[PDB]
Amino acid sequence: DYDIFQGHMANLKSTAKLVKPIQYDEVIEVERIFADPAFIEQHRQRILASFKDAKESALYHELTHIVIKDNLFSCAMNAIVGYFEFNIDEAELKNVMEGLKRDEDNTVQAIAEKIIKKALVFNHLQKEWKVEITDEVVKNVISLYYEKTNQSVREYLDDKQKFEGVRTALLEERMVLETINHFKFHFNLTGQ
Repeated sequence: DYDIFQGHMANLKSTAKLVKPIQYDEVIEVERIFADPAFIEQHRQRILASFKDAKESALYHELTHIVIKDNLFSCAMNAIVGYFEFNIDEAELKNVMEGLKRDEDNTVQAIAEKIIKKALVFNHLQKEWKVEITDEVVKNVISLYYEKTNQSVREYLDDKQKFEGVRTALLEERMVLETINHFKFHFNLTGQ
């Protein structure tokens, strides 16, 4: 399960209720230290599509990170979803299956279902942990992208829609890092 909700659509008709308090002391068991090829490749093509001339040393670095975060984020999320009651809006689910249907079927609905749950949970902890991406951060982020790259990002600086779009993405990578920062992990290499 690759649990890592913005690519398409950035309050939702779906609701998430916290049934029990979360146990940040219960250690999370991590099942694997690696990822499958299909996944490393899908991301490698993503890094080459934005940094055509990206070197090797670079890829390993970024890719290595993608694996740990993914293995850790997924396992922490699988515990966190256990403290919530979810009411997934009938139509909202079909709209998510769309942005995913454009990029066999029950799999897509399982996926759409996980995108939504994640959303609701992140909405929740943002409160608890008090997390925010300021305009400063966003602006610097776009700038650094124009330096290492060279394409037009001007469109992102001055256009409320696009600019606020980058804030969302940044906010997602931060909740992930934040979720991971709040748990002790145990790696199941031999036993549990």
